[PDB]
Amino acid sequence: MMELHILEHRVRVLSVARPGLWLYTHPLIKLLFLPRRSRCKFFSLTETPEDYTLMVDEEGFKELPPSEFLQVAEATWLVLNVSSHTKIARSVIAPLAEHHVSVLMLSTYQTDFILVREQDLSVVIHTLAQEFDIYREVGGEPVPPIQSPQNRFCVLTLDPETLPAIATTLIDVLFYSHSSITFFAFSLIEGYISIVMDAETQKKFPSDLLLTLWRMVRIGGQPGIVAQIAGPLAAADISAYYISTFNFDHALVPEDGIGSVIEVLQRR
Amino acid sequence: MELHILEHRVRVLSVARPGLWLYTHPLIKLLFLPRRSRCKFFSLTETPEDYTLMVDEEGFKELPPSEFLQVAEATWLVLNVSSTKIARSVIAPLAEHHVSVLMLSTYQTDFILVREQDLSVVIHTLAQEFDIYREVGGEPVPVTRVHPIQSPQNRFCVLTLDPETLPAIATTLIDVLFYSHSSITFFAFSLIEGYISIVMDAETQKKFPSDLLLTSSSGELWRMVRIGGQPLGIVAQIAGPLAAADISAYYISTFNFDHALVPEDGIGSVIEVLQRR
Repeated sequence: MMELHILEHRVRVLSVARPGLWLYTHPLIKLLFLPRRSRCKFFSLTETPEDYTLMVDEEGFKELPPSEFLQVAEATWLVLNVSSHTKIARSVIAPLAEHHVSVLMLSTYQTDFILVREQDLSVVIHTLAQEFDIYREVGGEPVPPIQSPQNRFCVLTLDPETLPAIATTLIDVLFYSHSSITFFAFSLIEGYISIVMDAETQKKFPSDLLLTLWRMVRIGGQPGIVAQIAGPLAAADISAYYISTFNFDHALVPEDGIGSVIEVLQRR
Repeated sequence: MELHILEHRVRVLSVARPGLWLYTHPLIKLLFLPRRSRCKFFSLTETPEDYTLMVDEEGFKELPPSEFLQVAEATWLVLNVSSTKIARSVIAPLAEHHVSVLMLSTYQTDFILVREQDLSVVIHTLAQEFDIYREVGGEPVPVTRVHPIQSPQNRFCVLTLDPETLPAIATTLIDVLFYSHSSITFFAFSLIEGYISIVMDAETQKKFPSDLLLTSSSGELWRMVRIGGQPLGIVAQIAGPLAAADISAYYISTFNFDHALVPEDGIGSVIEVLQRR
């Protein structure tokens, strides 16, 4: 009935250490603000107290030199999106984890992306052929146990042609700003802009540009958990935004029920 | 008729093009974030040879070593005449006393950079025609103690800009400076004491938003004369000749060449005077 689409993007996952981020000001800026200079179509940038986790297609990957501040996940990743015409947890990540496949969840303002190794593509088609109808984009056509800080997050989108109006204030946040977690998310994917940022980080930005109450739960290890969270929250389903970084996995649920989401996440 | 010595202590260096990316992070801070730098004198000039950077000591502390970097060993002071014919009354005599100078004409004022080594001589040479002041505690205090010419055909514009609208052009400006690629490629941006001066091409002027860059009655645009040379190791031979014709010009010195910008409809009359000498 429903549909699960596999998209063209060939994503690479990087971890740029914080003290090294500046060595990549030139590349990342090209990917952030200058559409007409990089053919990249999938750009995800996340800031966490451990590092800056990046996800970029192969075309946006040839512009990031290797270095000591930069550790790359040696796997290539494909993108999955559910459509019809968020019950995603129990229908995508529980069958996935049951066969011990790891998934990187990246929910955005527009859609939710499930990232999988390409070596594990053979299983997602078989463990799932009968829950959805699986499509694959050929061209532009579809052919068949840890912490939570007190930060209050906003998930905002942005008209692409207004990105310059914030460029500076955005650059300032990422390359020059050094509970109470520092967390930031910016993703330009297929020309769609999504950002997660706390409340007084939005105070930095002008008033009415950021077009549109959340809160963070968090857990993961260095270098399966996303399924634990996803299944613990699908039980008595609530809304959530899942973002996977190099080390941790994050979920953003509304404030009004944060406590409940910590009761279900801790018993499991 | 006043001569002011400003408190700026400027360093002058050259960034080779292959390495400009390595300085995107510091440069951007100096260009767009006037709070995370105590620098208040900043100038960046793109020529075909290299990028030239004139930056005070605070902004100089923001730049890391590199093989693409060539820093002039000397510290420089900035001179300014108060109430662009600085030639016949400053550059000419100082040149007669064998004092090299680095010009930096901006939309707001014309800066004359001299090494502190030469400072004394400068006073010795100009105390008779100007009352020389020095900026102590932010206050102007009276002090008692063989070269061919290149004439590109680009049409340059001299623009200033309201600082409170600089972000609106940021993405464009960055694109022009860090990610781009008879004529020559020449681009000037300077922020000094909160004033922005940009020299641009008209082909480069199309890429920017509308109704932000401000020009001085420029229906007539500008043309460049450019006398070449090697690294920091000659404006007298452009300023003084050009002084005879009482014609005004924007002077800009870079690490390897010297540039004068004259109104366009007189460019020929300028080149004439320049090849006599």
